[PDB]
Amino acid sequence: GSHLEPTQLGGLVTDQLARLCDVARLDRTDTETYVQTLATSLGTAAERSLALPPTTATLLSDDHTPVEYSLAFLPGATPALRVLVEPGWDSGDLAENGRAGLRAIRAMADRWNFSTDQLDLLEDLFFPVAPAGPFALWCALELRPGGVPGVKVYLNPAARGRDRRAETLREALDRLGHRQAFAALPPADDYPFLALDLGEWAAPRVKVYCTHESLSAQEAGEYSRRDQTTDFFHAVAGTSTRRALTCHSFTDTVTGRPSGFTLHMPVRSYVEHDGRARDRAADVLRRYGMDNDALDRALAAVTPRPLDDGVGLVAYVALVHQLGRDPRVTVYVSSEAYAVQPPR
Ligand SMILES: Cc1ccc2c(C[C@H](N)C(=O)O)c[nH]c2c1
Ligand SMILES: CC(C)=CCSP(=O)(O)OP(=O)(O)O
Repeated sequence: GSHLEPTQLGGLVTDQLARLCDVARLDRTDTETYVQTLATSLGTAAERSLALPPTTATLLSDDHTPVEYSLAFLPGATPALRVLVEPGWDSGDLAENGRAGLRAIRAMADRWNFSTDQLDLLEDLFFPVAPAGPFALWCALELRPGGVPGVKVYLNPAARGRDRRAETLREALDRLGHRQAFAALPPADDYPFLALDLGEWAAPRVKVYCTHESLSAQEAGEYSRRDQTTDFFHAVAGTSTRRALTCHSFTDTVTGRPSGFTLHMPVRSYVEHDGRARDRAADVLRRYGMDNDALDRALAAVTPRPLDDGVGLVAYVALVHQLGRDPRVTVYVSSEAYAVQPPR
């Protein structure tokens, strides 16, 4: 059973997650495992009344809910479900938020038998005494059949100050052995996140994110190593330049070449309401042979509201390229535990 009430933050988000697990076709056992895992990862936030303000005005979501969902669509397959959480959100300041986030990762490492050595190598870079914002630690869980999730940790290159973003990222990559990865990154306006895969890997796997304030479709296609990336840009943007995020995945330390590239488009910034955002995402999924029906079921799993009564439920749509795999489209879906942003 559940110790949580629908008037508590953890009750709302576990209800959403359980419904999403059904869309992802997870059985009852894995569903129970992952719903409890989400509640545990939130710590004391799970029991917090939704009538109180969000404890932390987090960047994780627009209304400051410390949870966001995503669905990864491959051609002809049921989408894979992931959840992003801020384990330290119910803390009083950024330093304690980071401490609690690391405690949560360590608990997961013990439970599922993986090492935090590669994350431990970086602690002084990402968890200084008086950290700068905008966040300290997020955790993404891939909710895999079987009940053992994939774990990724998201870290803040600005933790030692905005002026040290590149210094922190470059030193982190060097410590991980990725001494040629920084040279492969495109010009950028920010390095908002560094993500580390945690699990059964003898060498670090890292994802570097770059913000582009004024990306064009042509530049997006250039950065992708093309034609599918430019078409995706236009399909999601509704189009000369747009704000977007790229990420660059490095899975070997030898070449300095990325093995993956993702273009993330904040569709919530381009449309009047979520009906329009759903329409663009649905058309992209359908054109690539993906499970567009499952997208509609996922939105209904999260909230019963009419899509045109707000914007931001569909937060981002991304096109993921990875050597050796078919392209995937990821749709990011907000929890809206605290507020619905009004239509434009
Ligand atoms: C592809 C993507 C990019 C950024 C984010 C954030 C941080 C914040 N909400 C933002 O939009 O910058 C949460 N989930 C994301 C997913
Ligand atoms: C930027 C944030 C918070 C999340 C991006 S989604 P992700 O990194 O989990 O996507 P993949 O690991 O590439 O499947």
